[PDB]
Amino acid sequence: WNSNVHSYRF
Repeated sequence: WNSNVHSYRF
């Protein structure tokens, strides 16, 4: 399991 964080600013 990998890549759990999304920080998404728009």
